[PDB]
Amino acid sequence: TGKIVQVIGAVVDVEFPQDAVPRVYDALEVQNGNERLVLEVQQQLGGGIVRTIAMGSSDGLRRGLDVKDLEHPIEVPVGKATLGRIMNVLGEPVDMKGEIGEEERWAIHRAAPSYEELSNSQELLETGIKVIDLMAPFAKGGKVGLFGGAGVGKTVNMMELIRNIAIEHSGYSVFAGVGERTREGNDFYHEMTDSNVIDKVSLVYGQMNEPPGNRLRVALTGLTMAEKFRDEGRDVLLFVDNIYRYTLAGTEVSALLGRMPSAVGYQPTLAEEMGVLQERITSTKTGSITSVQAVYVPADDLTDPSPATTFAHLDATVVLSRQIASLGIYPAVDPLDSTSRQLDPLVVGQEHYDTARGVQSILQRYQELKDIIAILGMDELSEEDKLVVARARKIQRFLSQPFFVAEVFTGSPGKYVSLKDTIRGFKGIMEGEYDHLPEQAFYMVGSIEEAVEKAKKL
Amino acid sequence: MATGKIVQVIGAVVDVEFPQDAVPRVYDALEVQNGNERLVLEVQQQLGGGIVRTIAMGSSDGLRRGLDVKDLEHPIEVPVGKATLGRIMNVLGEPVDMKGEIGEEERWAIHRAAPSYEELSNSQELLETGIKVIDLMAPFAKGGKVGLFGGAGVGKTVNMMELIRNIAIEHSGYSVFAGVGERTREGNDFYHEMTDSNVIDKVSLVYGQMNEPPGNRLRVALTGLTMAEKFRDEGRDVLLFVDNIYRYTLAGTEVSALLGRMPSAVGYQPTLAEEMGVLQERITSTKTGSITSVQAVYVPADDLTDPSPATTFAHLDATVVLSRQIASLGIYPAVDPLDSTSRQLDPLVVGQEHYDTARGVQSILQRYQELKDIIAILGMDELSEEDKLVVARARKIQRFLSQPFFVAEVFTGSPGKYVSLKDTIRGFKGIMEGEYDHLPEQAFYMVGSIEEAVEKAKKL
Amino acid sequence: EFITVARPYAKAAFDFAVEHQSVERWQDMLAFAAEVTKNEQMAELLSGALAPETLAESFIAVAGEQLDENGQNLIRVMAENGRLNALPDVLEQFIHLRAVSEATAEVDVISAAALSEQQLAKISAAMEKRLSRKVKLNAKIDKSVMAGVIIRAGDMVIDGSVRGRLERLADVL
Amino acid sequence: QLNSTEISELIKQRIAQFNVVSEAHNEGTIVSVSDGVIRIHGLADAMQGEMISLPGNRYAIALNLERDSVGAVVMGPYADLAEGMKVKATGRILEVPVGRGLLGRVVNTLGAPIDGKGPLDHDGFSAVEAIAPGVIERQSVDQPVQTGYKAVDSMIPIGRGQRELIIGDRQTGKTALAIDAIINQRDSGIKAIYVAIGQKASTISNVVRKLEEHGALANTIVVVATASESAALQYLAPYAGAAMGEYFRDRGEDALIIYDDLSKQAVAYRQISLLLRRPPGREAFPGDVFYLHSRLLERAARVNAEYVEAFTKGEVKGKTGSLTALPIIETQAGDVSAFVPTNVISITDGQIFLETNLFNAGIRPAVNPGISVSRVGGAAQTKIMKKLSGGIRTALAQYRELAAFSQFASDLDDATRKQLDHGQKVTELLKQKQYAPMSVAQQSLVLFAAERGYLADVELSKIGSFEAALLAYVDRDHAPLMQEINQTGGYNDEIEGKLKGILDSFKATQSW
Ligand SMILES: Nc1ncnc2c1ncn2[C@@H]1O[C@H](COP(=O)(O)OP(=O)(O)OP(=O)(O)O)[C@@H](O)[C@H]1O
Ligand SMILES: Nc1ncnc2c1ncn2[C@@H]1O[C@H](COP(=O)(O)OP(=O)(O)OP(=O)(O)O)[C@@H](O)[C@H]1O
Ligand SMILES: Nc1ncnc2c1ncn2[C@@H]1O[C@H](COP(=O)(O)OP(=O)(O)O)[C@@H](O)[C@H]1O
Ligand SMILES: [Mg+2]
Ligand SMILES: [Mg+2]
Ligand SMILES: [Mg+2]
Repeated sequence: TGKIVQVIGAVVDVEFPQDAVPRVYDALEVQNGNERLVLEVQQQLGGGIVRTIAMGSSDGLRRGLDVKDLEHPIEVPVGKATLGRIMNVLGEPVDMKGEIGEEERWAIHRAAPSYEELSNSQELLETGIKVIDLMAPFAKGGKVGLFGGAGVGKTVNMMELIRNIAIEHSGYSVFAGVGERTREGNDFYHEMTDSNVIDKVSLVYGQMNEPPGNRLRVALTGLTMAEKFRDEGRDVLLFVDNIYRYTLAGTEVSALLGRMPSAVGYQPTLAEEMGVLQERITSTKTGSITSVQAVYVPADDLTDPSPATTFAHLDATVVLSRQIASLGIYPAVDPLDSTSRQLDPLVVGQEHYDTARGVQSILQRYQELKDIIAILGMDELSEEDKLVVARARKIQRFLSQPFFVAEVFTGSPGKYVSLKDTIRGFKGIMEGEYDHLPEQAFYMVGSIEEAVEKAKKL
Repeated sequence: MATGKIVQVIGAVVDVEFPQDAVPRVYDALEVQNGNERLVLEVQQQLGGGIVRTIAMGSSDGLRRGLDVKDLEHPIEVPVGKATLGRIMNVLGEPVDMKGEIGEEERWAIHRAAPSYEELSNSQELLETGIKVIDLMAPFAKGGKVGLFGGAGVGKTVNMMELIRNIAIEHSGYSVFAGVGERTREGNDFYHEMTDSNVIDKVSLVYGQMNEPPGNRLRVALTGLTMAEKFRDEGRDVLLFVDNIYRYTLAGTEVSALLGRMPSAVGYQPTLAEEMGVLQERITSTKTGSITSVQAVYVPADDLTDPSPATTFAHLDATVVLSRQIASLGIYPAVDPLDSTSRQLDPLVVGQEHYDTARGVQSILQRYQELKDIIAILGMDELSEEDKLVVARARKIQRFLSQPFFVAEVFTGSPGKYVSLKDTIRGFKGIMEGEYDHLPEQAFYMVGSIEEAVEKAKKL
Repeated sequence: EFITVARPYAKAAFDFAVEHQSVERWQDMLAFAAEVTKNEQMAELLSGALAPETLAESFIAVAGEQLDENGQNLIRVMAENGRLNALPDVLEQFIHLRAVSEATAEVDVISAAALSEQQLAKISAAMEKRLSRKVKLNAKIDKSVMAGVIIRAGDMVIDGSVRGRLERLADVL
Repeated sequence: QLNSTEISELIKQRIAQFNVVSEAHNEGTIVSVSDGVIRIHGLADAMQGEMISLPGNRYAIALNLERDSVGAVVMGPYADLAEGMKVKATGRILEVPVGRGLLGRVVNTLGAPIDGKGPLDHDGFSAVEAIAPGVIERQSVDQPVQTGYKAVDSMIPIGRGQRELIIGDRQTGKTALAIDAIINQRDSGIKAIYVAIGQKASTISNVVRKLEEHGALANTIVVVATASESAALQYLAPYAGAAMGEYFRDRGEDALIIYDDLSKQAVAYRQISLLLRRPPGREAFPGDVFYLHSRLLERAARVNAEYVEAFTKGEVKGKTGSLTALPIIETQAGDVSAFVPTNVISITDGQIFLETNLFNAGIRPAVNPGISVSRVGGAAQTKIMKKLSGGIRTALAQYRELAAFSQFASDLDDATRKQLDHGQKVTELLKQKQYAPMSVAQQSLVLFAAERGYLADVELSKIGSFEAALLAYVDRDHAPLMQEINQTGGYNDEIEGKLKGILDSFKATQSW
């Protein structure tokens, strides 16, 4: 009932009769040779013209192809039947298993929960990694964001979180692969199936080889599923492989939609595109979603508008840095920028707060001494500035930790450190009771015991 | 009758169409009824057949397409002369002090040409501010322009107020104050200061405040300058105080974006230098009379290097550049002696004593700045004795610049101090040659006179 | 070039002409409008920056033997938007729309030899098999083909020339 | 070469009859829908800035009046709209519910209740866009606004009717400082307004929870424009809060408005502008972004009693009203050179600079004394605080300079040593924990102890315990004097002698 009239990259314009024009975000459908193609409506132009993004390959489209108007949004399988399976942006099964036996389908475009429906919790949810818990404690039902440039460990850290959190979590989980490597997803799927935990995880994949529309709308689909499991009254774990790609897909599409560029070539609606997605991944009085989001930062620029606006939408933000990874120190968390809304004396107790602030004070002073150390060397420092430098270096090394998922790289056995152990260790180091060990003794050891033991081995 | 119709309304820019015979001229003024209120428009460009692009001199809300517009066949004209003294007026020359009609006898147009080259005058009569650093490093003539360059919160308003107190009371003549993009609170403070000082009846005030539309703020300065020119052509000597020239250019930038002018460097309008020059050239002293001008200029981010501060430097006779760094260290006034100067600082004009004293101070301070960086690496331990004498002299000289203002007693508790040119030349020569290092460093600080410096040392 | 801005006016004028069935008369009206646009003294005026009302009424005074209610009102709309130079293209697209509606097509036949009437007859019949529209054949004679016939139904082209067969063979080797 | 919404059936309508009938100029039709901006054909009588009614119960604001088009921004969920829908222009500019009954409520920018506590009991409606009081209608600011933080109330005074910028990077305590300032007005007679632009909803829930634990919520209005709401609602959210603040100002009462992330408003106006295809400027912001914040912040005023009598038609005599503004701005790694920070720094009466290097070294709240300034001056302080605070500001700046100089020199001189270890101790003294605001008596007492050299022999780590012990000792033994200072702020030789006696007796008889 409609005809294609322009084809610009991933964007397709379709003409409809004046009485039949589609609504915004309705799904259209086209025969592209022997393939079926879905188009999602973005804008209504004058005169029955409607402008859309192809949810698939734009190659092979002529002008004048007939387009069919499906009078509903993109709707995806939902609920207990979507569990243990891998799916397309359009909700299609991508594993070679059969049909998904879904009882219900939901549209991926939804309104956010009301302010009256929200909920708050102070419950500390322990994560094994020593640095994250001490510096930035993360509570159940909140948002956590891992910020980092290219190749600094924000995927691997999330796999350690998946391992450690799954120890004390019983319910279902959803994983959204947005514009990332296919191999990471394939490896993940086979790790899940070989450990028989796959029966509890639902997976959506929109990886980086797919055209812009798929990568743009795949995130919304994953939120639809996580919201179903929330609305059943459960508690849900939602992992997003890379939220940066979602904004970048909008950038890739934006100029073709006929919109003037903003700031560093970004779409003018960037803040609203990020907000409209972020406000519906939240807890409610019926159920709660706990979420970890990897946040790629371009060119290591933490002031870029996309990472900058992402910071405001998170409870705990862990900031990784290339300078620390280059020194061998993994996990490469920067303690002077990683923060949490939960690091309060009331929430974590006065010891948990005093130790963290002592660690930060010591490290911050280490930074200010680096310029005089750079020009003149250490021998011109004051006699207790030397002691500050020694303790700061020990602290920097003890933040490092062996991971069970890094045995494939380090070869060293992995370590889990509970809260009543790491704050004891750092408090002792700050008070100097373990000051006599050498710096190397603290590298890649789990607990203070393993450090003194390693010092016995020199 | 009204002969034109509005065809577009975009922000402060109003499009008006007239029959092709009667198209108003550039900088003409038009009038339209916005709801119950009369709104004045100023013509900026003639584009196509019968259409003029115009700037609104009031709030744009409530304007419709198709409203009738009347072409007043002249530029905006404002009341000038004796009837404006003691009154506050807006860009249009209407009274905003709620004391009634102005009662003028003459009205002049705010757009006019500059004085001819043949008509200019040269004179170098020095004027005394009573402020050490200004009298020392940037002496004023009469009839010149004085720029006070500074970023946010460095003392432009306090210096302008102290300068108003010192110069105006002694002036024995009329003055004009122009508030361009000025804070309403500070305008009220100045008005009440002038009436409590019982000097208001020799000053005319024009205010266009920050909240006002771009058209109002853009043309306010020209209104005040037209009043100053009226007093000049009567043959008088007048003071013109302009509270910030930067927002003239900035209103021009906001306007320029929507006028369809293609943007320029740093986002400024193409016409920036032209607009500045058309304003500044009118502010001169001619063979018939003299305008003396004091101007504050906002330098964004203390950059001092972006086009608006750069272009304004060329026009001024006396330059005082307040620095955030000196103010932050707590020293007022924040004048930087290494970037501030006046074209009156000529040994012929000021005399040998004054000139060689001021130039000696500047030389000392530059040597200090050079030593200061490597003092951090060397302490004073590895510096030499020749350095130690120079640093002592420089440090105490810098403190001797600091003066308490009669305006600033509110901030300080200490009384304002007054220092004569001969006195401060004596004092700076006194540390130059007498080298009275007998006295602690704070004895030079905020004391004012040389005698009070030594007496402060005698007390401690 | 006004190829893209001519379409709305061509389509709207054609629909209105169809509702009142005087399509042929509308085509005459537009032909007259297109020829006045080519005049030396008018093509100077149309480029000047006169207000649309004055310019339009000068054109309307010149444009006698048009219908005040409909044709001259099309002139008014085009004057408002400053598009009177689109008339020589609006005319061509109006004629195209008419050809589409009348299910009739115009095609060119090209050969080095002047074609015999029987050849043209069989060509017309075959083309009316290929094309649903009836066909008006246009005879063009060009030594380029050297032999054979070039069929040119606008963008759709069937090449039957020896030279085409030869320069196609040259790239096979 | 481009089309301009000249399309087939509209052209055919004009072909049938060029001088199309008057019909109603009141109404028109949507011709395009995208990203929350709609283009409307018709509406010959639509005024610039007018509300346009849409199907359902929704509205748009007419921002561009062009040659046979109106550009309008939709104030809600737009994606349900469609081409060909009829729209009618009202006669109305945007207005919001206003009154005393809004205290303790959480509302959206249209004033609709969002907390679920039921309908409002407002006192009529007020225009969202309004002109500020003129030069002759102001009065000088002289009364204080007590923040409760030692550093702010001493070195950076805030008075009734002041506009004080709070500026710093992400996660630097800006929100916490502002909201603690709201909490300190719990028993001050100043009404408080907190307007949140572009923040995530659960953060607003969390701050309302903290405001409800303390007694402050029953004295404040919360206006919310979450990150999911349209850019028009975020852009208009500050002005609605200002229109609610002006209710108290125009009736001889005091109000404190806390605009939160005025930067997240500027982004919104930019989105509207670039979607409306207006000429872009520096960092792609619209040219008229200065005018936005300039005409918002200039509403914060103190108005003389004659204006209050003229407005209230003589019902309230002899009382000045006030509205105090505390805008919040976020810096990209502290670069003041950015366009929005430089504009808002140009507009306001002062700056409180919050630094991450100070926040990371334990100096919380992290106000930088060297670069933070207040234009009002000590004229907005009680006189006891004025005396003591004067010295503090200069002492801190000079201490920083001396610290750098004397540390890399690795050196000592006697008076410099004394100055340096007095500055370190007062710098340690201005640190303060969250949700613990101090009354003026406590502040003046501690500042008296600092200024008069009683800390000269206390070791640096014991300064905090010294402060706690002193406040507890004084709160049991000398409460009438604390009540007197809290009630009057006066300063006499009697007050100085009593404070001297308190410090002497404490430092002799107590321990910390
Ligand atoms: N704990 C660790 N110990 C050692 N190496 C580590 C550790 N964590 C991460 N790495 C290193 O980081 C590499 C990449 O990990 P990861 O995929 O998490 O990075 P990333 O920043 O998310 O990259 P990308 O955006 O390209 O996917 C690993 O192959 C490994 O070399
Ligand atoms: N005086 C204080 N003592 C201790 N912690 C404080 C203090 N003031 C603020 N904080 C803490 O600072 C953290 C950040 O608070 P806040 O959200 O107000 O910062 P911000 O600079 O406004 O951040 P953003 O712009 O991201 O919202 C919180 O954990 C809060 O508890
Ligand atoms: N001579 C001075 N004495 C004391 N304070 C001053 C002096 N000059 C400037 N200040 C300080 O500067 C601020 C006001 O300066 P002002 O001139 O109003 O700002 P601007 O320079 O931006 O116009 C206040 O903190 C005021 O105390
Ligand atoms: Mg990875
Ligand atoms: Mg000022
Ligand atoms: Mg905050």
